Amino acid sequence: HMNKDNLRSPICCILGHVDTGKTKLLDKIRQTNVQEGEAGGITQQIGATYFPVEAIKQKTAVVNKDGKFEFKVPGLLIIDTPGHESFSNLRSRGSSLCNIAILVVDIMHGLEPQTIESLRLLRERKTPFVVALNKIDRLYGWKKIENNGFRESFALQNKAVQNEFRNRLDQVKLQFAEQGFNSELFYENKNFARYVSLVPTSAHTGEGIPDMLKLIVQLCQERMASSLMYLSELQATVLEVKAIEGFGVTIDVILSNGILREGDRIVLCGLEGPIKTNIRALLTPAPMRELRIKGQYIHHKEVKAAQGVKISAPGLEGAIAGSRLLVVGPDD
Ligand SMILES: Nc1nc2c(ncn2[C@@H]2O[C@H](COP(=O)(O)OP(=O)(O)OP(O)(O)=S)[C@@H](O)[C@H]2O)c(=O)[nH]1
Ligand SMILES: [Cl-]
Ligand SMILES: [Cl-]
Ligand SMILES: [K+]
Ligand SMILES: [Mg+2]
Repeated sequence: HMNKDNLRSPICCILGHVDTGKTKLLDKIRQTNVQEGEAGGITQQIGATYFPVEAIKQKTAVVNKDGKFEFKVPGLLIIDTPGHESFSNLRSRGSSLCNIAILVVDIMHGLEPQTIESLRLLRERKTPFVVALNKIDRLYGWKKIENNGFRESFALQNKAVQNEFRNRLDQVKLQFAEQGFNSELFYENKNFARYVSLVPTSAHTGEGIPDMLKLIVQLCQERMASSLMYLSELQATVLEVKAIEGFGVTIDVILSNGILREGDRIVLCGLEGPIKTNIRALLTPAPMRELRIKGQYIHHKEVKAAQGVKISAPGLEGAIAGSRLLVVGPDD
């Protein structure tokens, strides 16, 4: 139950209007270049990256120099989603999977239609979230300290930069208020339960990202339901069905809760009806790497939620994306 083994890694979504820098932020954290790789210059699928709590500590050290801050989660599974208006469905699915979220707003553009759509998803599903005010490097005469906490860098800026920041921030708060949300700059926020925290960030310079990370950890630990900190009954969802060399037809699955084990008899839904099979191989990508991206896999005898995993099993042809996955126990 509330044991410290059986701890669960929560799920965080990233949602936002097109080209606001979701994938870019993820690339900056991962130290990867998925964004350049994307065909057509757009994100068209749900992406999963697992972040061990160690990496989060290391990346939040600058805003946690004293070391006061307490990390209770073992890790965090982070879900990239499409921003283009066409993919409402995938945003809906991703949102359906997450426990908490990051809503990315381009500080230069403010709230845009898919920002509003995402806001409806978050509000309707009562998902705790913070807002990343991205692309602060686009403030006129912004001067950069790489991977710095926002407040430290902001203190260094000239008064013109600070003025323009406060203008754009004020406009964004007005916009959120028009959408029925009270929002606050994160260190100015006194009602964490009811007011949305705003984190200024740059995906290019990495500034404000430590603040964002420590804030999503905070979301997990103080706004998310406490039971979700621990593993309960198994829940898993199929993201994708693809043919992989030497593994045949495989499925990309989000393990939301519970534990998946090699040899588990599983059932999922195909076009015609149910598919019953056995997990032959339980795979994850390397930590800090996309499940979608092709790389050599790490084989597991078991995997604990929440994680993005690739399952190799016979007879997965016809599996449907978005279908839940169940484990069948030996006795009837
Ligand atoms: N100057 C600046 N440019 C950025 C920043 N973040 C992203 N960009 C740029 O904006 C463009 C969009 O980045 P991208 O990561 O594809 O956004 P996205 O939100 O994932 O886009 P999509 O999934 O809705 S198609 C890229 O060209 C990227 O270089 C930032 O913090 N500063
Ligand atoms: Cl919230
Ligand atoms: Cl990657
Ligand atoms: K893009
Ligand atoms: Mg993207």
